[PDB]
Amino acid sequence: PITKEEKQKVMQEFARFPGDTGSTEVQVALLTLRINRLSEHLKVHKKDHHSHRGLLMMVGQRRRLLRYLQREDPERYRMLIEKLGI
RNA sequence: GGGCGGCCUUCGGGCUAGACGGUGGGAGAGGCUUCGGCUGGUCCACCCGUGACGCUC
Ligand SMILES: [K+]
Ligand SMILES: [Mg+2]
Ligand SMILES: [Mg+2]
Ligand SMILES: [Mg+2]
Ligand SMILES: [Mg+2]
Ligand SMILES: [Mg+2]
Ligand SMILES: [Mg+2]
Ligand SMILES: [Mg+2]
Ligand SMILES: [Mg+2]
Ligand SMILES: [Mg+2]
Ligand code: NA
Ligand code: NA
Repeated sequence: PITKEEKQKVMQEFARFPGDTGSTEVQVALLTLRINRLSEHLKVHKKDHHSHRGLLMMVGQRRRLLRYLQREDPERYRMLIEKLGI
């Protein structure tokens, strides 16, 4: 579920400025937030499988944004890859 | 890795129409499950955010 007391909390942390909600960093962060939030899920329910499909999709998406931000803005890439760790 | 890709530009750099994110909706014979839930995807809107971040073996 996550909720604002989570999804907004992350954004308010990775935002590049007071209203940022879609800046690659924010996009990656909250992307890494539900990736875990579901890695954990899959454990309790090892028979789900179907949900793993997205685990894979989310993971790919996260790596494609990161690669993008690694070309256009190296500095910011190391920054972001921290507070989360790649 | 490969192949093919938006607009403008005096090539320095701009920009949003794509994609993604935020928010708010919808449809559903998804899946797992102490049956109490946990969860994947999917389609819309806006005229919010990033700014081609894409599509393809
Ligand atoms: K499915
Ligand atoms: Mg696809
Ligand atoms: Mg440029
Ligand atoms: Mg999506
Ligand atoms: Mg709803
Ligand atoms: Mg049900
Ligand atoms: Mg759900
Ligand atoms: Mg917009
Ligand atoms: Mg730029
Ligand atoms: Mg291009
Ligand atoms: Na223009
Ligand atoms: Na193409």
